[PDB]
Amino acid sequence: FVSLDSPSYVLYRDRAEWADIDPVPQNDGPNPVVQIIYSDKFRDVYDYFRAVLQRDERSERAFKLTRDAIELNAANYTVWHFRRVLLKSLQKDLHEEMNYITAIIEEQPKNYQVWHHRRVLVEWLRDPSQELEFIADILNQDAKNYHAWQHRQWVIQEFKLWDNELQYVDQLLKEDVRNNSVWNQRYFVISNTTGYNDRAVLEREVQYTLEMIKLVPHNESAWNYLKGILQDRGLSKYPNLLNQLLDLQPSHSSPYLIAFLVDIYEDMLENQCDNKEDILNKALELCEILAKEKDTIRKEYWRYIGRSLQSKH
Amino acid sequence: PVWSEPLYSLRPEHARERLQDDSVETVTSIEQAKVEEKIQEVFSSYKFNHLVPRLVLQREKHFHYLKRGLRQLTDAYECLDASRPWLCYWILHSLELLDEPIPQIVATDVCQFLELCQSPEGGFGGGPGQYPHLAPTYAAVNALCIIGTEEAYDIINREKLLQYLYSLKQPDGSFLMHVGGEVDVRSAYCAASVASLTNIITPDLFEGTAEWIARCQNWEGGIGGVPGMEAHGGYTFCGLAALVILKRERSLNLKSLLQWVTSRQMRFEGGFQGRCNKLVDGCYSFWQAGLLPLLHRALHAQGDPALSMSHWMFHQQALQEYILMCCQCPAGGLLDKPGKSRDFYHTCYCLSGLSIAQHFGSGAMLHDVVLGVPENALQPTHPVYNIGPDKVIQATTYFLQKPVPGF
Ligand SMILES: N#CC1CC=C2CC1Oc1ccc3cccc(c3c1)N1CC[C@H](NCCc3cncn3C2)C1=O
Ligand SMILES: CC(C)=CCC/C(C)=C/CC/C(C)=C/COP(=O)(O)OP(=O)(O)O
Ligand SMILES: OC[C@H]1O[C@@](CO)(O[C@H]2O[C@H](CO)[C@@H](O)[C@H](O)[C@H]2O)[C@@H](O)[C@@H]1O
Ligand SMILES: [Zn+2]
Repeated sequence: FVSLDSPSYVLYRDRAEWADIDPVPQNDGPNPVVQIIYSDKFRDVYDYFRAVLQRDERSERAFKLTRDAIELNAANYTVWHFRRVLLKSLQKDLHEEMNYITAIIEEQPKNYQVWHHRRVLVEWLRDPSQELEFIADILNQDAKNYHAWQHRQWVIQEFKLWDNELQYVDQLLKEDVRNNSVWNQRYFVISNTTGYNDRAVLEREVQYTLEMIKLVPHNESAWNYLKGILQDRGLSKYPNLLNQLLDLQPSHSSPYLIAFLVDIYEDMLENQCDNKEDILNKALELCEILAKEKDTIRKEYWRYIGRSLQSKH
Repeated sequence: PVWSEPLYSLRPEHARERLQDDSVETVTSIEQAKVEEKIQEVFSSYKFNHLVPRLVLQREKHFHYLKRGLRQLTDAYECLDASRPWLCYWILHSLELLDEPIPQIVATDVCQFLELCQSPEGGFGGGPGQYPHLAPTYAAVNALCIIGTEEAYDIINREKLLQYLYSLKQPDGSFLMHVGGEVDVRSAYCAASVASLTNIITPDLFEGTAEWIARCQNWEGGIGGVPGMEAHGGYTFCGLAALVILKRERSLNLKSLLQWVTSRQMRFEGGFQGRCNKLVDGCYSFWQAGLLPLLHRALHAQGDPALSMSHWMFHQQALQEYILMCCQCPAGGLLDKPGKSRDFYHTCYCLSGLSIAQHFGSGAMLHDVVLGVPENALQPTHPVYNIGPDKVIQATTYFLQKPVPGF
């Protein structure tokens, strides 16, 4: 009906349709702490929300009241729960509620409660037809919104909507190849579809990642993904990778490349490699270089790695 | 000279740590470059050629800001009306870290207020009359423990608290944040924290939880909110701390976790980012850096012979430089980064992080590194609960003398 900012908005204590119920003030005690000096409109709405809640009144007026309470504080999970209880009691039209939550999330996309409310609605309706497009719009405004991506993984997995996600991933990587949330989605999609055991898939991924690295050598996300898709089997298991990284050494170096080399040497030594002494010396030399010059912020970590390597080999 | 102290961030080679965007600009590099430009300006304001005055933590300013907030707040805090126990915790823990005594009158008032926030079904809500929720429950319990009086301890209805935890436990090992609420790693940590502190852990309460948390660790090495999601310092702290309480740290790949968190410290700013390719933020001084003492303890328990006996595995000095030079509000309180508004949340975690960066402890080994004037030294904080270690011992000792509700 009328919003909190509408020129004709009227406080609940002044509404005739609410005169029959007494408001319930908040009890903060005689000597309150962390007491918020609420605006008159904020307190007004909540004094009545408290009355309806305490009264467990499942009514249309209570339902509308929750919308105002939510506008005043969308993080109030108690209000959301009650609104949910009313949605069921009053048998409200869920598609109508979906349009509501859609607008709310657009205004406050980083709020936990709004995303959970939407998930509940989709679960109740068993209808994900609007999800991928809605999330895409939110992400178009903030490509890294954590809740947006989480909701996206849930919908895709729960309703098996994998078909076009890899294309969506490729598009966003083109827009910003440094978007770590997108690289994460990439792993999410592949591990849940083809998996990485398919050597043709793994090769495609390694080639794709290597090309991104050469395009943006200092983009950490690509380096992390490269190690991420190879670590479980063991970095020393890919002899050609070591050589290809070694060639880029001079004309492409960076703490990321040097660090990856140490990771390879670590795994090699862990697998009874040939020329153990030589590999150990190389690894120790790189740890020193990283500690003293190329990655000093991580000096303690690299010294630790140096000592670990020595205690093991 | 005792009146001049060279800083890591002010070394000439430090300029080399500036972002290298490879001449390929994207929203990510542009935002990172903006932050770096501002931080460099800040860093330079603390250097006068070879004269580099000792950094100073503005204790008194922070104290007055905290003292004031503990009683009242402007409507600017209406957005936190469902998180008042958090305000109590953030403020009390900040004062505790600053070694600022808590008046008996204030302590009892806090106790009374948190009592009003406690739900008859168990747990605490965001305010009087609100439904219980694991987040404010975690905050309230910590606050009561910081106060540490029998009065505070006894406010907690342990019987109902345990029943409440049970009412949120899922069969896959995870927990709901509240009835009809969302689930993510934060719930597991909140539950393990309050349950271990109040001695209400039963053999089946956390059955399956450790495995569910391990499933949250991803390809990056860090931990996401739920299985499949991006690694984030916040969820990683929650996951590892919870596993430490459960004594199941080994369920994770500690190697990939260690390498991931150490990579989250920014080479230029000195502080920590929350996830790869995002921005530095003072609050991660705790969420991220706090993972190192936890990892240290975990590896130590395994007999790791390479562990340091004097330092955490991150740049302690650099983190202190970022916090002291870039996260203090002139008017009192701390923050995310220069240009942001102060708030009690950032005040709490920036200080918590500063304390961790200042104090190393493992076995009988103790090594402090207090940058700046000696008065900058803060009281130590427990890496798992983030309240004084003394408070943890006193609380656990007290509750261990009580039986687990209904065994
Ligand atoms: N749970 C959770 C979290 C989700 C996202 C975080 C931090 C974070 O850690 C938190 C711990 C405790 C909290 C207690 C009450 C309200 C919180 C909150 C956040 N929220 C919800 C989100 C809102 N904005 C936070 C913005 C913020 C500031 N610094 C890091 N941030 C990212 C905010 O202040
Ligand atoms: C016990 C408890 C409640 C712990 C909370 C821990 C914590 C800090 C969680 C953060 C989760 C999250 C969704 C971050 C993204 O916010 P963002 O995009 O605003 O931040 P970012 O850019 O730094 O990632
Ligand atoms: O950090 C990698 C490490 O995490 C584990 C869980 O402890 O698995 C995660 O990462 C794998 C990719 O490396 C994913 O397939 C898996 O789903 C995710 O949980 C360990 O198995 C792994 O060594
Ligand atoms: Zn922050």
